Amino acid sequence: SMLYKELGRTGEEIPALGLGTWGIGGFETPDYSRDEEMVELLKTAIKMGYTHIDTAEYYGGGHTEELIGKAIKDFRREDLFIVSKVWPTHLRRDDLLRSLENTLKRLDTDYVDLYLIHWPNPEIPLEETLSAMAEGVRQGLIRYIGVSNFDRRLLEEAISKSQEPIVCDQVKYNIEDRDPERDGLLEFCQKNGVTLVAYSPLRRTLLSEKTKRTLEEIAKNHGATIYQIMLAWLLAKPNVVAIPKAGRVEHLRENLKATEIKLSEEEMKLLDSLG
Ligand SMILES: NC(=O)c1ccc[n+]([C@@H]2O[C@H](COP(=O)([O-])OP(=O)(O)OC[C@H]3O[C@@H](n4cnc5c(N)ncnc54)[C@H](OP(=O)(O)O)[C@@H]3O)[C@@H](O)[C@H]2O)c1
Repeated sequence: SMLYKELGRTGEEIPALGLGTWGIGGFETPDYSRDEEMVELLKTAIKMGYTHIDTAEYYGGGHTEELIGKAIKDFRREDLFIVSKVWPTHLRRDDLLRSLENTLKRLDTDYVDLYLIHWPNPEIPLEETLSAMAEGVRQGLIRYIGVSNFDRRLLEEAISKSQEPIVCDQVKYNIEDRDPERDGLLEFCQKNGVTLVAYSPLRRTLLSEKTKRTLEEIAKNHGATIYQIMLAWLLAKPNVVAIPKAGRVEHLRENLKATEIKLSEEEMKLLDSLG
């Protein structure tokens, strides 16, 4: 079953595995050809306990949110934690509020639980963007705000310009990609009450031979796959949650079992040393 962790300093616990939705209903453009299959996969994921759903206005050109919108109707809205994101072309005040409105129309819901700046746009003042996001919070359209792909220095800047708390920073983090460690970002999050949300937590399964030999030994000792070990490694870290993409039932099932793996201190030190 699903491991839960506190989001930021909110007093609220969320599933420590999110459901990644990139690819569902298309990538950069809408793909309508598998809509029924995709809605059924989303429903199955949610029923298995994947109630934290990660999406974005860019995903499937808006169509990913539309498919999520159909799938969530089989459940109680308040039981779900839905994350969306505004694309860097839309970070000026009027464009952001329009993006938010359109995201809510596609999801067919009255609010998102978490709304993220998807990527920074250096041309648009952060204070403007964050003030627009606070308008959404004040109106009840957003519960919490956060950011994505912000290094430590830009997260610090956002925190200083934001009326609302920044509850998370969603960045790439996995057994080979250690930019958040080298940047001091993970330490900063852990010391300042910010959740680090690791996307591409399996590195899209593209790993080196050296990494693979270490993971194989640990996996064997736990009767697990190398990917379950990669997830357990992230989830062992304070303030870290992960968003795998699992477009099939086998991977949904496997990744959920990873939340039960208890890595030893020496296993953690060996894994830490692979980057
Ligand atoms: N904020 C951002 O800029 C940003 C950027 C990238 C991604 N994201 C979010 O993070 C999610 C994850 O990103 P990602 O797709 O790059 O990362 P990922 O989870 O590291 O890689 C996904 C790949 O791993 C496979 N997989 C999943 N579980 C597996 C298992 N147990 N065994 C073997 N293979 C497995 C999937 O295959 P199947 O699908 O066939 O199971 C898929 O090909 C995205 O959907 C998105 O929601 C956010």
